Amino acid sequence: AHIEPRYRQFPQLTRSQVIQAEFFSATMWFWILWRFWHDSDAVLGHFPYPDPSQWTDEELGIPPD
Amino acid sequence: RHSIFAFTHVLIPVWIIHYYLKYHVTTKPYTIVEKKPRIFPGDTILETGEVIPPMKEFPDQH
Amino acid sequence: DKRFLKLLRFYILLTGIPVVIGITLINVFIGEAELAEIPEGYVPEHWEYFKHPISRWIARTFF
Amino acid sequence: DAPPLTLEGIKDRVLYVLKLYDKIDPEKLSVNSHFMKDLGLDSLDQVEIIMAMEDEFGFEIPDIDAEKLMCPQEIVDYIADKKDVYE
Amino acid sequence: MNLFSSLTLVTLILLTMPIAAINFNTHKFTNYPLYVKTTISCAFITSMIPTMMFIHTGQEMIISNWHWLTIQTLKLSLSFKMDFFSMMFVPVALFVTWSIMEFSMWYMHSDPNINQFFKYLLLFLITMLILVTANNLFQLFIGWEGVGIMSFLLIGWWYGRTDANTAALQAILYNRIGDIGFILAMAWFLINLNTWDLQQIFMLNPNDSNLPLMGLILAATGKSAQFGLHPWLPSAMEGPTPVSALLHSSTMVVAGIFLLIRFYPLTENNKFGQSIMLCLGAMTTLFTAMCALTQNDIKKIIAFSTSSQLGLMMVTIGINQPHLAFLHICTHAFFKAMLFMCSGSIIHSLNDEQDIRKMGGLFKAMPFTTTALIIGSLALTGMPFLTGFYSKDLIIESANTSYTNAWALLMTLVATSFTAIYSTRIIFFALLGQPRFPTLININENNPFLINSIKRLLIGSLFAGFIISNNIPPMTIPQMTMPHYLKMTALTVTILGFILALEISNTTHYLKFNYPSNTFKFSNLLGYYPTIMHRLTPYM
Amino acid sequence: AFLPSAAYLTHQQKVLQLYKRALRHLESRCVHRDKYRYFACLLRARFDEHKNEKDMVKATQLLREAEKEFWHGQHPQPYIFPESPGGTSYERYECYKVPEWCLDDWHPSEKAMYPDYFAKREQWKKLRRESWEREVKQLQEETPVGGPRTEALPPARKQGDLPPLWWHIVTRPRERP
Amino acid sequence: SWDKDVYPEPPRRTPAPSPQTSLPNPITYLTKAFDLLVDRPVTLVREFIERQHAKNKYYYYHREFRRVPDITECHEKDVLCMFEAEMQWKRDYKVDQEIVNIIQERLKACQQREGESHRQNCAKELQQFTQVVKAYQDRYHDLGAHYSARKCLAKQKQRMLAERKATKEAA
Amino acid sequence: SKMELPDYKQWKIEGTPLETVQEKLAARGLRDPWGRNEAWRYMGGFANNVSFVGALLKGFKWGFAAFVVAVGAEYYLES
Amino acid sequence: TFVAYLPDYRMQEWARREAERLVKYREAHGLPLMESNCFDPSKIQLPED
Amino acid sequence: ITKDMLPGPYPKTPEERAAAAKKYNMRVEDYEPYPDDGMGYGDYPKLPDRSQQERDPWYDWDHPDLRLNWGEPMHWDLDMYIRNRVDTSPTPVNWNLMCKHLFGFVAFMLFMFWVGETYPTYQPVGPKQYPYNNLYLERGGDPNKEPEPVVHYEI
Amino acid sequence: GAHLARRYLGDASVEPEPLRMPTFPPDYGFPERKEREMVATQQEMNDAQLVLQQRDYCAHYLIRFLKCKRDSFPNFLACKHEQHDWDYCEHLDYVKRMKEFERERRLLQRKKRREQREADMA
Amino acid sequence: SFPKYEPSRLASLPTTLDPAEYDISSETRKAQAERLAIRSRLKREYQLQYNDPSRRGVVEDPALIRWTCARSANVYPNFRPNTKTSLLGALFGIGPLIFWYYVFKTDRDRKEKLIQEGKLDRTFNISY
Ligand SMILES: CCCCCCCCCCCCCCCCCC(=O)OC[C@H](COP(=O)([O-])OCC(O)COP(=O)([O-])OC[C@@H](COC(=O)CCCCCCCCCCCCCCCCC)OC(=O)CCCCCCCCCCCCCCCCC)OC(=O)CCCCCCCCCCCCCCCCC
Ligand SMILES: CCCCCCCCCCCCCCCCCC(=O)OC[C@H](COP(=O)([O-])OCC[N+](C)(C)C)OC(=O)CCCCCCCCCCCCCCCCC
Ligand SMILES: CCCCCCCCCCCCCCCCCC(=O)OC[C@H](COP(=O)([O-])OCC[N+](C)(C)C)OC(=O)CCCCCCCCCCCCCCCCC
Ligand SMILES: CCCCCCCCCCCCCCCCCC(=O)OC[C@H](COP(=O)(O)OCCN)OC(=O)CCCCCCCCCCCCCCCCC
Ligand SMILES: *C(=O)CCCCCCCCCCCCC
Repeated sequence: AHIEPRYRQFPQLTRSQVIQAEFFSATMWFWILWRFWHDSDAVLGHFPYPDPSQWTDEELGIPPD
Repeated sequence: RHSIFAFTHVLIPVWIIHYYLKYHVTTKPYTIVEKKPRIFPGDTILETGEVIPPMKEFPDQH
Repeated sequence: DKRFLKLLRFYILLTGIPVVIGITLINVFIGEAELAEIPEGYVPEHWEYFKHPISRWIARTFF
Repeated sequence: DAPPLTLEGIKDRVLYVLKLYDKIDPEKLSVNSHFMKDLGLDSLDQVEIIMAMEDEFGFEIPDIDAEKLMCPQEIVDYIADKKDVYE
Repeated sequence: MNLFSSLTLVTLILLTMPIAAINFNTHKFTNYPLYVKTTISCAFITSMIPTMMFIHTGQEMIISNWHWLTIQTLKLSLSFKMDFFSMMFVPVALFVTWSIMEFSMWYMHSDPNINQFFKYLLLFLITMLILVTANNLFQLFIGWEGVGIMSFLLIGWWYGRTDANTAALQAILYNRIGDIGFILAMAWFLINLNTWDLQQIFMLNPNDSNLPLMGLILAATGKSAQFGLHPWLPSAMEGPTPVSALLHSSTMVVAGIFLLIRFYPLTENNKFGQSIMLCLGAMTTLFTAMCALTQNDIKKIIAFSTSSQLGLMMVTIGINQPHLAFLHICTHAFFKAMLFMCSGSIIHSLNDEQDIRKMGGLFKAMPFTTTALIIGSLALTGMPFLTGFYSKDLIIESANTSYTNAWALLMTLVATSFTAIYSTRIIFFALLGQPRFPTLININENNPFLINSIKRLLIGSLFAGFIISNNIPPMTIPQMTMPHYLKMTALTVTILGFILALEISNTTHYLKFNYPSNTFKFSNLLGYYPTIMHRLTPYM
Repeated sequence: AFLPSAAYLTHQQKVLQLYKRALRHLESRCVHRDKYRYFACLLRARFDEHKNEKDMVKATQLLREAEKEFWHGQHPQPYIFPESPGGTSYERYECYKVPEWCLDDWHPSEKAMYPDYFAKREQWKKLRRESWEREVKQLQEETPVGGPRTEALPPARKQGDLPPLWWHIVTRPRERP
Repeated sequence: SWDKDVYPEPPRRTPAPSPQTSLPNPITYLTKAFDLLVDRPVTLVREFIERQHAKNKYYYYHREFRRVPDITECHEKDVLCMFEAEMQWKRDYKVDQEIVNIIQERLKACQQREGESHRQNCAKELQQFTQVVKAYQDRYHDLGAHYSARKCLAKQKQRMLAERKATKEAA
Repeated sequence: SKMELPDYKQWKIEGTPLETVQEKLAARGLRDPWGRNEAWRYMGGFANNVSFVGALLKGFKWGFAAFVVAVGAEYYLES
Repeated sequence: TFVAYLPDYRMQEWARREAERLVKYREAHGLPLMESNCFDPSKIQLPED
Repeated sequence: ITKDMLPGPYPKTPEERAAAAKKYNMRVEDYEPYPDDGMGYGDYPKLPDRSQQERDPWYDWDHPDLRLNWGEPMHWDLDMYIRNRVDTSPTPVNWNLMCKHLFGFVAFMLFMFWVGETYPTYQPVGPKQYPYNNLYLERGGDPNKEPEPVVHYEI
Repeated sequence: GAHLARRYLGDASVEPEPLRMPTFPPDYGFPERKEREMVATQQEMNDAQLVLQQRDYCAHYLIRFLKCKRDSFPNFLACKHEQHDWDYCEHLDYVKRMKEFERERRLLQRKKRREQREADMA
Repeated sequence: SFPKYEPSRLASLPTTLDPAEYDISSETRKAQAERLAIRSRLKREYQLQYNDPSRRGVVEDPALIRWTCARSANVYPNFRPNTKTSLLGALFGIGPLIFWYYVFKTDRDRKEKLIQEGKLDRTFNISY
């Protein structure tokens, strides 16, 4: 049976549309947290950015005068 | 006669278009020109059999 | 409008389908020619310089 | 989509809205309860009733027809005139 | 070679076959939309084999099959280019088109001109695949004017309406003003490089290409609705919702961007053209994403959304990162077609309601549409590890960590904030809160056409960004070293957009009425540009 | 100003049209329905403060500055109902509103596809072509000199007359053809 | 078949298939399916057509224009000789147009065939293209829509007077 | 064809923000005439709707549950 | 059908096939593919100066 | 149809003006023509130059898309003031002030892009160093000649 | 991003301008500094058809990653080791460029101290 | 107090702000009733031809026919040379001709001076 038109009230819900919406919402959060567990680096950062002030004058070749 | 859609829309057009491309297009120069396949060190050529020598051993960073 | 379109398809296909079938049979059974070098002494006809048979017939009959 | 309307449905929905109005009682209200002579209403109340009809059935009644619907049955007849019910 | 070129041409000839089917009809059809939909399904399934054998071998070719015309030095052949751009965009566009037409079998069921509608929409698909496979500028002009004229015929679909006809004439006006620059580009290439073929243009490698690149920027300004030539994309929503959904989200409006992406070996040797593209893209993505925030018609908002994303594409071409821009095309297609299909299901279930101020209560009432609309809005914002992440986050990271205009980069980030603002504006005023629609509820979404058509783009908007960004071979060096405040620039600006727009949403429930300032009056009248230039310039 | 039957708007009609436009632009500004309802009763008190104004100079002046209050306090994009002028569906289906006279030019084989419809239609055409001269002689005896004043058409009076000029008012195409 | 000496194509070198992963690719199964379902019946039909060709074999010829005297040895305002000179010049102009088109086909095919290393590995095709465009610009450019052997001769003579003046002023 | 209406008496505004509006109109001496015409939007199934931070987290529960089960299966799978 | 099978309309197919013959001839013989002079400079007299 | 319902030359006497206002089917006091300057209007009335979009849409018009009647003296630019064309409808913000807002915003943004190009931003790194004389043969250098040694060392 | 405020609000002479740098000689301050080594042969990366922006000093990791992705199809998640090797070596090249910029900056600090000593001594 | 709306030509004045709408004087009543009279006469005379079944054709509009005759036929007898017509015909008849003439003449003289000095890049221009 199709959705009966209703008046000033909440419409009829099929079981299938609600379980599909919940399944794809849970699949979205499964994918987000799944890649967040496997990658964890495309968001936060990959490689440690060095501090240019903490480099010594020996490795940068700065003879003192 | 259940899936004659594919038979009359792919399998007969694949026949016509492959007959066209095989005996009138490739028979003419530079109609189908192909980017040559990407060659890596250590590969084996199917045409000659000349094996490309590999890379130098790496100054290992890790 | 449907009568015009039905008659349009009919009076085009009425000689379209026999000409398409005739061209197909020429291409299968008579067929495209092959380029040969001109023999010594042999002066060809003007219609013999063309590759397709229908082009040869047009050059031989009318042109 | 777009469910077909009847005169009975338009009548019942207009009277259902007019029974949800606080300056109209739901027991004196009939199909010809004239809004000025009977129900003790302002013309401002008439304008609010026609605007509730527009918010109800989802189409704008123009002012030259809004200012003249003086009973619920004229409203039923005008929505039947502009929606072509009982085709 | 034998299989690749075969299936390449079979997809195009297969798509041309239902045009012959509708032109050679006598009867009334046994669901000719099912015929066109099944044609597009099998064309997608056919075209995925050249995609797979390009991912494996890296195989590309040119099909210059049919000699057409030879003007003394210019052998114009029917020349197809099966490169990375064609190999990635043809199955994406076929998939999005297949979703839109299974949407249209439901949404346009009340139409007795359904066969004419599907005929026009398949003609648009054919002209777009002429556009994206063109190896010379004459065939690309064919596909370009084809998408322009089918834009005319589908904007002016309900043709008795004056607004549709006006929007269609407006759309043709802006597209032909872009065509001025496109013809300027073709004229420069014929007079200076003696070719329309792309191969000889890339081989000769011109240096003083300021004039043809200004022509191509004018062409992309006409086609991709950049600033100056934008207002046809707001007006273009007066066509059907599947017309806007297919064309003016994912398929038509990317063609100027796709034109500039096609000529990246010309943009990579000109700092002037890239500065113009960066300035124009940042100007567009500020202006359109600002004008998106203060609209109430949902199709106006999603049109300004896709124009802001096209301005972002123009930015990330102007920073000389073209393959990320093409990834942003192939990313933006899925979720923006899905957001138009969700907005159109809200339109249909509420009996032609396109306004957000008469929505609400559709979280529970339309659960699958609300779910997919939140997913599309999060993919639009740049949620981590959706499809929008793998393009837009890398676009922000490569725009920060490169030689860039500073003010253009700041405008790109302000646009990144405004995206989250209108995304949660759509989510709030459309799905959340309480209902504001009239009292006769005809909320229904139980058709397998609608459910499957949103479902396939939903699988796409989840997985396809990951799948594409790990199946394509790399083309530049990705910048993957940057500090914590600069790697996390995009997500910080996105979350600030979320929180500030939530505070704007909480200010909608307070019982105080404030008089509107000039900011809202400026942005709500679209930045006054359809007000001045449409009343003054036709008068002149 | 410009109306078919009346030649003007009265002061009371201007006040009602201003009240209606003020509530609609308020509902535009005040999106949520409880907030609209609160400011709606506030605006109702604002209009009913001066309900009993017998000075027509004072009433028209309050109307004038109320118009100026509306003109400063309006929204640029009100909510337009879609089938209303300015909407997203106004005059959309005029591409399907084919008039009735095009049925007269059909081929008789596809009139023979609906036999009962055209047999039923010819008696409508018969009733129109007999009622036409009766309603012309109804109009020419009731209309005063120098042309009619209003555009209000008269009704039918006899038991056998149909109202004058009734064809394109009844035989108009539907809103969903 | 065309001549590879006028349309140069290098020896192709394809890599040998190296399946490292345990999953099979779809491309070998689809290549077997193509090579059985499509490549063989089309070849059968083509062999039938080829047999019907070979049952009646006949030939066409490339037309050979023997060289008539050109415009430099034709009298002024003598149409019977400069007619043949003009027809000779127009055939040579049309053939030179197609020569420039052949070198453009070489250039575009080289650019596609080399791919990303096109700027390094097509210097000879680009060099031949620049030379043939230089010769065609020196030979036929700017003659106008009423081009003839007289216009071409006058352009050549003005070019030779410029060359002679530039050489003589360098001594 | 005959559509059955709901009751006009069951839609009462008490407990809804229309009643809060009635209180804030009685605070300065007014009265609301159109409350029960709007009170269905705040009752029935449409009442107690979610906010934005939960409408994001739709599917977070079973998504995180199946995530935990899949992490456990892949960590017991490598051993 | 008639326009489709014109017998080499304005000899363009002949011209391409002749261009193939000429480039095949003068790629083997070490000749340039096209002279910059349409006619032999030995058979052109310049105006003296 | 005949001559006296087709427009003629310029009316100069008041009775010719009265006959012309009877011709265009409007009041004589409403009748105002274009001035006799030779630009080619004749006795055609100078209508108040309003767009057709301004009119009452809800009226039972004769011409529904044009918002126009039978016998009503049409505007000279009636084709120009169709609803598919130029509109004269009132806007909230004034025309002068909208032009000032749009031009000020355009000039402001273009000035800021110009200054940002004048003061470009970058990242604190060196140049991207390439081997083989900064890729000499790959960028199109000739093999017979030989470039300068572009050599980069270890840091 | 503080260096933009050091070059635009402070001075420009002690900040090395990116468009023409290094301006100091590379042997100035480095006794016996060795050259950079290219692992991938020019003929190899010509056969590999790498992009001209991709043909830097560490093209060999990218050649191995592309060979992996060709050889692991249809698995597109079997080449993270090669991708991480290539991205870490690009990280090292980016750090070397940072060290070149910081070398130029500290040598401009050295020249600033030199000229201040000359202005304060003679 | 409030921003007074400034009317423009391309954005006119509203009725509800125009001061002539609140005129209740008797001559305004007479004008509105006479305009009602002529409008009702035209409406009635139109719908007497619009609803007649014996008519099968075009209800001719002498307003529309009069307009199309004014746009095309009545131009020439009322065209008189004065200051305004002669000056606007001089500026808008041959003015942009002179502008584009000196633009294209200057551009072609510059390009010709470049070409016969051999300064212009014309390396692959062979299609003209
Ligand atoms: C069917 C009826 C349809 C309707 C008919 C009526 C049509 C309307 C009226 C028309 C009236 C005439 C008008 C004038 C035109 C005259 C014809 C003409 O000029 O032809 C020119 C031209 C030259 O023909 P030709 O000079 O005679 O022959 C060339 C050689 O000299 C000689 O070449 P050849 O000798 O080698 O060729 C011989 C050929 C005969 O020649 C012909 O057929 C040509 C004559 C027909 C031409 C028809 C043209 C009309 C338009 C057709 C297209 C539209 C149709 C409607 C729409 C359909 C849906 C799209 O033989 C065959 O066809 C046999 C092979 C069959 C292949 C298929 C099956 C193979 C496998 C079988 C397996 C099963 C058995 C296994 C076991 C076997 C055991 C033994 O012919 C064509 O162009 C033919 C059309 C097809 C071309 C290729 C199509 C695909 C191209 C794809 C890429 C390009 C498009 C990209 C689009 C992108 C998106 C937009
Ligand atoms: C689907 C049913 C079809 C009909 C059924 C029966 C026939 C089926 C076909 C079976 C195979 C037959 C043999 C193969 C076909 C013929 C082979 C052959 O040599 O053909 C000769 C040639 C091949 O090219 P060619 O190079 O030999 O000839 C060019 C012509 N000259 C040299 C004179 C200049 O023609 C064709 O094959 C025509 C194919 C046309 C395909 C594209 C159509 C485009 C339509 C739009 C036109 C405008 C384009 C604008 C853009 C241009 C580019 C910028
Ligand atoms: C002629 C000058 C005066 C002008 C006025 C003329 C009026 C009188 C009319 C007289 C008759 C007509 C004369 C002109 C005829 C020209 C046609 C002709 O002969 O063509 C030859 C061309 C010849 O092609 P060709 O130039 O490659 O030549 C091949 C050479 N032969 C045949 C010798 C090998 O015919 C064709 O191309 C026909 C091929 C089959 C049809 C095309 C296949 C695709 C069809 C369209 C599919 C859909 C495409 C996408 C569109 C989708 C929807 C938008
Ligand atoms: C990289 C470079 C980038 C540069 C960017 C900046 C430069 C370009 C600037 C924009 C130029 C075009 C815009 C001006 C014209 C806009 C016309 C238009 O859209 O008109 C719309 C109007 C009605 O539409 P509208 O009112 O919006 O609808 C809502 C409901 N009324 O419709 C109408 O009124 C109908 C009008 C029909 C007749 C129009 C006649 C005028 C034609 C003018 C041509 C101008 C040619 C300019 C050539 C420039 C060459 C360099
Ligand atoms: C200094 O920070 C150098 C980086 C480039 C110039 C400043 C860029 C500022 C925008 C990026 C971060 C935005 C964070 C909200």
